[PDB]
Amino acid sequence: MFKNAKEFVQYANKLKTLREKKLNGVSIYVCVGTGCTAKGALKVYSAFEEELKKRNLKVTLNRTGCCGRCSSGPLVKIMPYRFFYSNVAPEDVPEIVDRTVLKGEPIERLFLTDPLTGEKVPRIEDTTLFKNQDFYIMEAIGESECDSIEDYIARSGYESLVKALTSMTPEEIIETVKASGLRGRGGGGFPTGLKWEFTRKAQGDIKFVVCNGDEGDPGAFMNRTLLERDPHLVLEGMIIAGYAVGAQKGYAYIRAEYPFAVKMFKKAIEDARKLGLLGENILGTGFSFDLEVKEGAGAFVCGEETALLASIEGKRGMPRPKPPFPAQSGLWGKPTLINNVETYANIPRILRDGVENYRKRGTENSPGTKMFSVAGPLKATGIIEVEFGTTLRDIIYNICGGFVEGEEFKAVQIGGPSGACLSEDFIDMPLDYDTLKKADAMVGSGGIVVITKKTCMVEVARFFLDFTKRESCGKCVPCREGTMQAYNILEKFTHGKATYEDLKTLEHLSKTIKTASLCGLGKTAPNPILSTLKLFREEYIAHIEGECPSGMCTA
Amino acid sequence: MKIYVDGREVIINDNERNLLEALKNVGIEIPNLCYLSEASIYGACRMCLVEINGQITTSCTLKPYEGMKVKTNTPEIYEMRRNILELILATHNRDCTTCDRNGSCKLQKYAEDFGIRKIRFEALKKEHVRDESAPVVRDTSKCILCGDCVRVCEEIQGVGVIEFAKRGFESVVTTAFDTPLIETECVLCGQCVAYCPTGALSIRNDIDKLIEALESDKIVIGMIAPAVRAAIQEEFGIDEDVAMAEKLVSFLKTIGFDKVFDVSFGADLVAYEEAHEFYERLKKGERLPQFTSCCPAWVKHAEHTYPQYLQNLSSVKSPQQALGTVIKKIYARKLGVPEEKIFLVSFMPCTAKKFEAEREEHEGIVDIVLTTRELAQLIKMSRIDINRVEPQPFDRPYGVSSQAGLGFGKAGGVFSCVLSVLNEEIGIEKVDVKSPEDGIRVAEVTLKDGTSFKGAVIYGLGKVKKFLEERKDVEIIEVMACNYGCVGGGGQPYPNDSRIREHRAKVLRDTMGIKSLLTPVENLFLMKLYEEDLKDEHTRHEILHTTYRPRRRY
Amino acid sequence: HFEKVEEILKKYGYKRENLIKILLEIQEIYRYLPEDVINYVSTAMGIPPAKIYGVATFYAQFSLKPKGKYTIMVCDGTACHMAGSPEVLKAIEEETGLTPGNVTEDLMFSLDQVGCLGACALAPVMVINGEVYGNLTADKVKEILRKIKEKERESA
Ligand SMILES: Cc1cc2nc3c(=O)[nH]c(=O)nc-3n(C[C@H](O)[C@H](O)[C@H](O)COP(=O)(O)O)c2cc1C
Ligand code: SF4
Ligand code: SF4
Ligand code: SF4
Ligand code: SF4
Ligand code: SF4
Ligand code: FES
Ligand code: FES
Ligand code: FES
Ligand SMILES: [Zn+2]
Repeated sequence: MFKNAKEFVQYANKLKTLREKKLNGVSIYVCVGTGCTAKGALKVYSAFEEELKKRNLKVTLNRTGCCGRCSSGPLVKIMPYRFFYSNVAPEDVPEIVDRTVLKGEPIERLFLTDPLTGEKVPRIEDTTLFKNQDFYIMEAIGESECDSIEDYIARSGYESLVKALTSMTPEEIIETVKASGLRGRGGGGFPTGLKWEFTRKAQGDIKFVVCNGDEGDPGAFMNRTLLERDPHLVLEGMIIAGYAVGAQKGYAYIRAEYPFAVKMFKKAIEDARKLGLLGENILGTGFSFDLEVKEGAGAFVCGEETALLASIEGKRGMPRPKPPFPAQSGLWGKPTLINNVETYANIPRILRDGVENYRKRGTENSPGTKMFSVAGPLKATGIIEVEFGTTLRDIIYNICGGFVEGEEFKAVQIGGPSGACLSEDFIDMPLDYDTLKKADAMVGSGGIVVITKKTCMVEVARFFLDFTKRESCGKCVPCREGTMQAYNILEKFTHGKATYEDLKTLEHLSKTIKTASLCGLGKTAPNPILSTLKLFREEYIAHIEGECPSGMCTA
Repeated sequence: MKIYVDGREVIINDNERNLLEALKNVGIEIPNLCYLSEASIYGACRMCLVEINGQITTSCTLKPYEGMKVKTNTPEIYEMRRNILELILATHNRDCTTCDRNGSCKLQKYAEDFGIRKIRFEALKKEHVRDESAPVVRDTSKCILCGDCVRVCEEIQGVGVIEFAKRGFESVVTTAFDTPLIETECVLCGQCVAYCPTGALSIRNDIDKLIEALESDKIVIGMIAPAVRAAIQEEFGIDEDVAMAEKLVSFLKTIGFDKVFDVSFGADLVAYEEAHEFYERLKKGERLPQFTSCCPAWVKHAEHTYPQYLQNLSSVKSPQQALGTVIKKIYARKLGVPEEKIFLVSFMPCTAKKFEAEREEHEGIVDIVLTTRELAQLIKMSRIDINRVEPQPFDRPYGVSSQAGLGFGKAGGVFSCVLSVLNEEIGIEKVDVKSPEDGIRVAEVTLKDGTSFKGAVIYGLGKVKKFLEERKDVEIIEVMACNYGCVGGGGQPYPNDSRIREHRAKVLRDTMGIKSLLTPVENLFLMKLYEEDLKDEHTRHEILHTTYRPRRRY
Repeated sequence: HFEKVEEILKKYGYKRENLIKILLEIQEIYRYLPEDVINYVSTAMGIPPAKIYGVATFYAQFSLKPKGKYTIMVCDGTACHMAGSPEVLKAIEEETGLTPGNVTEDLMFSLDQVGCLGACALAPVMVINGEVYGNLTADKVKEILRKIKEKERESA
């Protein structure tokens, strides 16, 4: 594990045997990802640990990542028999311990209800929600360990890195990624292999590898979920990339307002360094690679490539005209490779199998799966994962349980402010980088939000423009001034002081902002206006007349 | 190189950075608000839009290729340009009548040409910052956030006291915490003003004080700086003329100035005193290297940045303060009128001289400092045809100077004048001049009786930091804050760029060429002043010497 | 006169590309970025204060005013906003009397709206000194603030 792969395999097999014995023996797995700790999961962990200390009971109490049922309260899984309770409160630790840890009686009250069948399913694998999802990146749901490199190694971890370092060569890793058809999951969809090729052939002896930990959407939390769950999968993907493009240093840019993800990634970097998977030499192959965590002080624009690099260098996150691209001159002018955290997560999975197995999921042009975060009023919400051929109906109903009583589908947001608003018509079209791209929409970063009939679409566009005007870097006139002017017009709309000349001004200004803006933030700033006007123009007309079709606008 | 513009064959240069510049060099202009000064960069205005391959993009970031077909003017581009200009104007403080840039503003010209007659958008309120604490005046309500001033202050002046702050609609160029400029490390060089394309940065106007003084019964005395006369013809769009200063004398007497003196006489005085101070320092190897103290922007910069070199500064005051002290403490007595009766006006190319006149060590010597632009405003207000004014000389006894004193107006002048005085007293065998870089000149000087030394001329603050970090073999260093020296001062006519500054230097050189006095000691009036009123060391120290103190905030 | 600041700077070596991390640690220590501290950082690192001010005013984490004793953070992501976050903001405004980005003159409260906290299932959410909420309403938030104030009055 330190200086060669034979010792690595020995250590890995030892850890596998220990992990299997832990699977057999009694254990507690408390989900600690965001959303579970927002319903009191930390208190549940404290209660379980204190009770075990007081009762003198080799049970391996553990921390696990998000299990995809964030709406189901704090979640606890029992290892020998996957019982996977839900809504577990810190006032119920004695009963759960004394009825399940020792006696083994299933507690029907704390199990997971099924919104479609309305029954307390005992296991999650048997639940329809799990079955309809196509897990490829979320592995060991509820029976995983986030804060430990030993568990990740026991789960066949870093052996892809071993294979890359010792078996195959940079060029072949890149060619494999090219034939795998992995496209950037950060929203752009650019083929990852071509980007890696650009960075590789680019002139220079020093390169860098940057992971964009930003969600790209103020309402989405799936990249954060990935960072909190398996920081070592991201780490492995980045190290593989650094080897492939011949980079010696890499940066993980994570917002400082996500303290848990930053702590987990820092701990993972420390653990990988300790074992020698990072440092002056790895596996004795002469390839050195050190990785660092760059905390973000918070700016939506910093999700942009050039602004990201500017913020990494310690300056204002202000973008610049794209050419030269960062693949040729990025950090300090050295060639740089920037990918989303999801892309790096897909790298080790792809290298684990062949291109043939990886391509069996998705469509001919969109292989693999995608992680989404679902919010808004639904029976089930949270982080999901589906094949790249899934329609919005499939998610919204079979994978999220549908709407809560008294609510019906009106619209859906797919990329947040930069994404598109879709009406009922666009529900029967599979998610795909080509179907929606040419159909005036996109899959986006991963965040999904359902809009019910109780919401006014003018208000939605106003909210997104308010966000855009706050987040604009202020460098160029179209974005800086136009987003503010458009927000002003939208506010006049929501206050009953709007006329038709205002609507014409909004449309023309939207075209100008979309075309003339320097960077992607400004270019997609008017997307909500254009989409809502295409699909819900009658709502704007109604606001002009003097009455909100729904009832949330104050007048 | 063959390209098609609006369906027309155009030949451009084979190697060009972007389409916009190539078309400009071939005579085709694309409207834009990025190219505004020599410190400009492309990409912010977004008005340079062209259509190539049916897609619209900025021509400032488009590399031309053979056979490219570009439409520079389409209805879509028309609408986008008009929208962007309207966006700028909607939140612009539109008060051109009281704006310093009125008449020479690109934004005002575009508003005229684009037929903008109603603000379609809303003049949404911005938290504007107005600052009038310094001779450099800030008003962010006029700023178009071009960033030229930030680059000038950081990269050219090496101060960097102004920066982009906040973001989005509230983006603003400002000092740290919106501190008043007079309380910062700003050296008041006015270079940001020289480069600003709007009225956001301007020079404090003091014409009303001059009118008040001229209307009263006190004796108004004017003194004109060397570099004022080499640049003021630009305001009137007329060719240079070495007789400019004497036309100014005639004009000033016409509007009621009692006396007009030549500050270049003060330059002769300062060079004469500084040469002796430097020679004493060289003889006793004390307080070296010597820094010239004639540039007040450099002096303030040193007080902020090099408190260890404050003793190394020349103790002799600048020509303005030296001549002004002479006028107030010697000439007033020789005239039989109390010093309180004299109102002393200084006409300068420099905003830092306004600060210097108001310094505590100089309080009450120079009553007001007016820049070349303010003097041009006086002339234009009169409507007098300055080019037809009959010249008359400066008034005695401070109206004559050597060519060396007049040479102060451009970088290297004071060093040349010091060398001239040293040569006339202790001859100089040879001088070996070297140019390590663009604005640095290093000269080796060997006197007759040995004791050679090296002196450097540095123009443009910001070069100073690196030069002082790498050269310990120089004994005297001349520092001018503004590139090319005072011909490129902050108070000079706008536009104030490299080519114009070079032309001003040529004008000053031609003016120096017609002078018959070669060195300060050939100035009989200067010698008489020294012989009559500056005899003892105590009087000379009181009259021509000043002190410096460290500058820090807490 | 700033020991902890000197230690942070030495830890990062007064290096420019560590300015963001330095500022975050300073903010954690002082709860904001005071002008004196920014002046000290500018002097020690050889960076003019205007540049540091430009950085500090660009990113959402940094605050130029002291944080409140009870720092109120209300999510304004898509889910929370469609679920009534503006109502929570208005109720906080009408009870405590402060717009987002402000601190009460008595330094007891401070408001700031942040992005999705990763708890959309409880939309709208709101955090006071790290303790989260859910399914909030105007009456509920008024109740929370009233009871926090009442508790603050038993120790006077
Ligand atoms: C305002 C803005 C925010 C963005 N945020 C992200 C982000 O958080 N994560 C990401 O991967 N890409 C983001 N992008 C897209 C990046 O510019 C870039 O395409 C991406 O980081 C490349 O990674 P990929 O290979 O996963 O596509 C953002 C773009 C813009 C204009
Ligand atoms: S579009 Fe907006 S974010 Fe992008 S450079 Fe222009 S002002 Fe900045
Ligand atoms: S900068 Fe001055 S002259 Fe130009 S448009 Fe603005 S107010 Fe008018
Ligand atoms: S006067 Fe000189 S030092 Fe002061 S802000 Fe302008 S350019 Fe910078
Ligand atoms: S002050 Fe003048 S030069 Fe500086 S950014 Fe504003 S308009 Fe441009
Ligand atoms: S170089 Fe001349 S114009 Fe410029 S600040 Fe110095 S004295 Fe004034
Ligand atoms: S954080 Fe626990 S299931 Fe998502
Ligand atoms: S010239 Fe200003 S953006 Fe092109
Ligand atoms: S949108 Fe508020 S917690 Fe996600
Ligand atoms: Zn409405």
